[PDB]
Amino acid sequence: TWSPLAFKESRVWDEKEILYLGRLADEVQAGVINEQIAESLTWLMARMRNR
Amino acid sequence: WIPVGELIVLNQSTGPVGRFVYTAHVAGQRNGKVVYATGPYLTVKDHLQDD
Amino acid sequence: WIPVGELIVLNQSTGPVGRFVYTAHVAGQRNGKVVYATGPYLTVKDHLQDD
Repeated sequence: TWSPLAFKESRVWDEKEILYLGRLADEVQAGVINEQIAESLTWLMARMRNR
Repeated sequence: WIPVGELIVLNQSTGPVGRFVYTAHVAGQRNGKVVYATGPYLTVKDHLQDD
Repeated sequence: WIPVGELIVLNQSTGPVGRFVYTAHVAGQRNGKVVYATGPYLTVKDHLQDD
């Protein structure tokens, strides 16, 4: 016989980071976290490969 | 509003003294990103399929 | 990856030893029936309206 395994994990972002997130050098508006979510997205994509 | 027996005195010019700035808040999911809106906001919570 | 003093002998033939089997996970409600997918899935959660 044979039986598979299950692998899941979560990742959250609270209000204070999703509202207050600019950069360091520039006076950039608060829409930076919508670019930073894609990094954790492709990181979970690359982390399911490592199992 | 003006307390009885007390008066304000303007000095330089009868005009605007500074501005009431707003600050952006969170609205969500345009496509996969976040969209921020400046002024006051009224969000509903349609829980008419909840128990 | 192979350690410095070791080597892997492959016996029977050059090629794939075994397989890596994807079973099925749950994808939510494509039609009234429940649908399924196999590979690594990745979804988001739109809690951008709650307080």
